[PDB]
Amino acid sequence: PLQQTGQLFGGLVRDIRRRYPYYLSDITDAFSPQVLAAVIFIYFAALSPAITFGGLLGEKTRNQMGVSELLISTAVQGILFALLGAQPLLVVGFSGPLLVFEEAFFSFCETNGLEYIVGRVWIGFWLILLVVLVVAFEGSFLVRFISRYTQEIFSFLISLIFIYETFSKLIKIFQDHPLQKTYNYNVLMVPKPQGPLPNTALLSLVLMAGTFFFAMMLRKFKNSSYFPGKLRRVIGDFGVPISILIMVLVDFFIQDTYTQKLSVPDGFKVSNSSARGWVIHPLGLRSEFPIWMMFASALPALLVFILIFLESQITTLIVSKPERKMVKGSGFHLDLLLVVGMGGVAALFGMPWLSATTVRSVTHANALTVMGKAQIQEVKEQRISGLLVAVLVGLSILMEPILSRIPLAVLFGIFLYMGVTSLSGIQLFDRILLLFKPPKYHPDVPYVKRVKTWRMHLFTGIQIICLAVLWVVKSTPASLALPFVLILTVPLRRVLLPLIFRNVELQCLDADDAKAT
Amino acid sequence: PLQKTYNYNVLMVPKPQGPLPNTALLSLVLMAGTFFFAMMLRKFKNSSYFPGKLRRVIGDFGVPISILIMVLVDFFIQDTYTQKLSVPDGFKVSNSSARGWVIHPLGLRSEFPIWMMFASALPALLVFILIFLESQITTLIVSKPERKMVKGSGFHLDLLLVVGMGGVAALFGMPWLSATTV
Amino acid sequence: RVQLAHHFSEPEITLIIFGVMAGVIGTILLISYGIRRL
Repeated sequence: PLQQTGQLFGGLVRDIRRRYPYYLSDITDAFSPQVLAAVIFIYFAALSPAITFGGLLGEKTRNQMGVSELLISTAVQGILFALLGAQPLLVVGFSGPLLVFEEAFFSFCETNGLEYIVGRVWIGFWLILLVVLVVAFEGSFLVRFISRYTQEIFSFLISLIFIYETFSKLIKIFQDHPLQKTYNYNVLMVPKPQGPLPNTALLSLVLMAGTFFFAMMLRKFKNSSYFPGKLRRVIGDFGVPISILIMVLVDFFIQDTYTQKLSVPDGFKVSNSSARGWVIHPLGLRSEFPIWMMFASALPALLVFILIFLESQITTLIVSKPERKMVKGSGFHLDLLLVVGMGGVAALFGMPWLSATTVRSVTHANALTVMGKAQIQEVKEQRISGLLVAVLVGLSILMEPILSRIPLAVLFGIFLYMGVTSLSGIQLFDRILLLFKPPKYHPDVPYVKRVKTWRMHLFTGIQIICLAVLWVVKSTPASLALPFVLILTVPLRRVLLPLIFRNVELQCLDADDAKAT
Repeated sequence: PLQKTYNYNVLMVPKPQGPLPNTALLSLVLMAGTFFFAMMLRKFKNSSYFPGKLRRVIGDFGVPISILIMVLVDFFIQDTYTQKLSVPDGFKVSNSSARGWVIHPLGLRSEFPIWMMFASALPALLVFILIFLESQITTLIVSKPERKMVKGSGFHLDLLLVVGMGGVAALFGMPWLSATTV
Repeated sequence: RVQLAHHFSEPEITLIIFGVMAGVIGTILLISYGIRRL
């Protein structure tokens, strides 16, 4: 899939010829309750980060880009990616690094007295130029140099970040309503409580813990030997929706205590009707856009392209490993082209650029994964799931009465479940577990029975240092250099690691398909 | 109960006379966390992690470790009230106006009638039946051959000791005791 | 609200920008076709 043909748009044409023959199966294979359960899962799993990130941006940018734009953009790009993408299981949505960027822009546009929404119309314009050249010249063939080392490091780091953010939100909830001896019983509630409230933090903790417990118990019940197998697997597939419904009912029947609910905009309108419309003029809204910034937008366009490219390609590598029983094919060139082109086009209408998020796509793939008689058997690879997720995300505004009664703590438990379940397939996480195990309990795997124990532990520890370095960079104002430091692991694997490990050891430890050389 | 408003001026001695915020939820959290830690340490005993000696030592102390962890968690929350253990001040009778340490079989305040001295056999029969069934079924359960008991158990000596000590402690106005199952 | 007046409207200016971009892409493709042959 990553071979270079030498023809202009050679990779793009091969991606179309590989997946589009399976378009008929990509609709008929979704006729199963597991697909519906995965839709219900990924709907919340993509809606809640969308609501959070848009609301954050509405604060860091006088509501220039807000929940309405990040929801409409997510819906449109998800629909177009599900209908035309080569790997439909990817969930395209806003991310943290993209917020760190769209924040620097306002710290750059506000400093220079420039228009923030009009500068992007120009970044998105420069984004289309870059991706077309990369796709035509088969620039996606460089992904074949991203081995299991970088993929697993990135996945482990991103999962740790997700879990840390999920716990930090609960910490923030506890801080906002601390356990006090006395409270002011008359506190203004609109738009948010202006003071600490009783029982709020403890109820949020109870809801999150119960949601996580029920999700894990139903997941274990899926593989258990109780009930008829058909009903057992049907209930296990709907474990997350059942847990969400149970905890929603539990919070609903507790009337007195206040818990924060999902908040969606009133209607399909821009966030700041006093700033911009639906179509933003590339030459400026209030003041004439300078000519120099039109050519100066290439460097932010380069940074956005690097971020989106690394995220989408590493996510596609993770979700399309041959060990995951993906027997339909994945297209690196077509997905990158679609994502970057849709971002550049949506930049015109003021809607944010989106990328293939790792945790959401891995959860979407796992929610469609069918386990046979412990062993992965097949994956429900179809376009209907992502299309329905995008449609429900777009319709989230119109279904406010349903969303307004759903607590965030339930979604916090769901996020914790997603974080703990995203670490199953990572061999780095497996070798981290072996650091606390005696060598006689190590599994019958190529990297144990052919490599010395201390050599494997040293190889794992080298990866842990990279994880710490990437974590430090994230916790710094220069967090946009994370893709470069992540890329720097590839020279570490291909150059410095052979200087201390033999070829057989690196083949066993870094295997593209978990083979014994 | 979970309420929108609470009375912040609630008397605390001897027990709180009104509902208090964050109490029931914190109790639920403490109970769930204690159970979770106990079960996880029980799993960790049979787990393949850590050296076997240290792992088994930690697993044996799993219940005390969970108790200590949750006690410290509650201790580091000063503002919220949670019900604690309550033991008496000293080794004294509960009511010094009613009885002493040794109770006269003929009566304390009023003369005890003769007829109840013979009529007490039937309640004594009921107490003997209760204690006998409890202790003997508990001994049968704890001494099954599948539990790898290789030292033997006594159904006659233990019953004799339990019922005799209960009868002796009854003379001092202390409760009779049986071999509880759990 | 009130926006600054421009000689080109939004569809006109975006068509001009996309045409310039397509011309640049075509020029780059023709140059790359010229190389790797002579």
